[PDB]
Amino acid sequence: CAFAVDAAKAYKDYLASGGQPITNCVKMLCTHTGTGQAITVTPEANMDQESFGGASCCLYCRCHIDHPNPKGFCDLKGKYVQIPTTCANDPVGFTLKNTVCTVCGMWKGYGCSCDQ
Amino acid sequence: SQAWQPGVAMPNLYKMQRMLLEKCDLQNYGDSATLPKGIMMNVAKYTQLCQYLNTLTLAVPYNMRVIHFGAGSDKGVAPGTAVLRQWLPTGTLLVDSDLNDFVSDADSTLIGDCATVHTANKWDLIISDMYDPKTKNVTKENDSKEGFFTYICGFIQQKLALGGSVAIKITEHSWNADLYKLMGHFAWWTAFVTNVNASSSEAFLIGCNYLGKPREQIDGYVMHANYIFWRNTNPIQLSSYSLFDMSKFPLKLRGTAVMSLKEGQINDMILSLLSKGRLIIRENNRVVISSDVLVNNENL
Ligand SMILES: C[n+]1cn([C@@H]2O[C@H](COP(=O)(O)OP(=O)(O)OP(=O)(O)OC[C@H]3O[C@@H](n4cnc5c(N)ncnc54)[C@H](O)[C@@H]3O)[C@@H](O)[C@H]2O)c2nc(N)[nH]c(=O)c21
Ligand SMILES: N#Cc1cn([C@@H]2O[C@H](CO)[C@@H](O)[C@H]2O)c2ncnc(N)c12
Ligand SMILES: [Zn+2]
Ligand SMILES: [Zn+2]
Repeated sequence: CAFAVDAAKAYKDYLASGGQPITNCVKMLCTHTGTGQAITVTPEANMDQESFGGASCCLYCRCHIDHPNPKGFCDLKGKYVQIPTTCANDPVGFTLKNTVCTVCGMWKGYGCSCDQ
Repeated sequence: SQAWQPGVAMPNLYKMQRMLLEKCDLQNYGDSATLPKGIMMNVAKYTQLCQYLNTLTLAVPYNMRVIHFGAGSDKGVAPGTAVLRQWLPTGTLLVDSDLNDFVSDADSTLIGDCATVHTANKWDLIISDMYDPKTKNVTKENDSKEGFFTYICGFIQQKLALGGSVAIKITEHSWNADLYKLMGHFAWWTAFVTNVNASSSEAFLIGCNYLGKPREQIDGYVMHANYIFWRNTNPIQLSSYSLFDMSKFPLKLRGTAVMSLKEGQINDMILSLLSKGRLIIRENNRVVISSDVLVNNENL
């Protein structure tokens, strides 16, 4: 039996169909002079970012579903996630769709300059 | 002036009065602060609480242990915990808890009545934001409330390290006389009102550096009356000003010494170190917690 709920795809499809993004992600007060790295132990938003409590931005945490990992570990819980201000209306969608550069810790496409 | 502070602490002279309890009547009751864009009240409030705690002699050891009661929200997240974890040194052990299920950034979360929460470890900081919604059903004289306040008082007396501190939320009608009495078992104490919630009778009763014995005898019914008298005669203007400067927000890692000591060894020099935020007394074993689970079979 290969059956598995695909919550990521479900939310991506829901958004594409015009659904309102998940809300009540926990935005933090911060200096907005941080490193701008994607996922950090303390808020690190730069001037172009908002910092959020990580658990509240995790689709799996918020939906009470298993994390897609054999360990079931969460890369957001207990940390802070930096979200481009232009995408801060849907932090859960942003974290789901985007990827962190393993080299510089910036979001690929939203601060990673490794490929330039 | 007060509007640029994170909040207002009850002045010492009001603590020294002998007031009778009156109804609380705030001139700005019902007014709401203007918060920064997209910032929740719960984040602003806890940010201001922590900004004020930064001005006190808190003990901040390595592998500090913090427990946070009443941490869930009707949204199913834990904004307060997120602020505490931001404030506290990275690596601080943070446990939170609430009657209702929620998802949290804490290292461990227990769901259930606080009375179901157990641990044999002692804690360096206890935060409580618990409030019984039925407190709103005011049908009689405003007497000392029990419920979770009974738990919190026992938790402080049994599981708070010497040198540790507390911040326990109260309101006009959500208060407990024994909790005020226990404020006199700390080197210092106050009732702190956040400027973002200045239109509420809420305050955080803060006990700074626990001594394990009364330094001062406090009558809790009188002290609550004194608190309401202060609030009734000192309007606080709503302010969010302090939220905009977070450059000094992080709690400084003092690396406070942790020692285990027998009750006979707590001399006046030890008590002095405790009173200055320079010492924590407790075991430093692994931290273990649990939630009591009631078993029953409802079939037939
Ligand atoms: C101080 N006060 C109390 N009352 C009356 O007494 C009752 C109980 O008074 P209280 O102890 O609840 O105090 P207060 O109203 O100041 O509390 P507030 O609603 O601001 O709540 C404070 C915090 O408690 C928590 N809280 C309140 N309600 C809930 C809830 N339903 N669920 C979870 N948390 C809650 C929230 O964190 C909130 O910020 C009030 O519901 C009101 O009829 C007042 N009436 C006037 N006209 N002027 C006042 O100044 C006044
Ligand atoms: N009475 C009572 C309690 C209230 N709360 C919580 O205070 C939080 C206030 O925002 C809320 O989320 C609530 O669920 C309690 N949590 C544990 N044990 C309790 N006995 C209580
Ligand atoms: Zn998660
Ligand atoms: Zn990169």
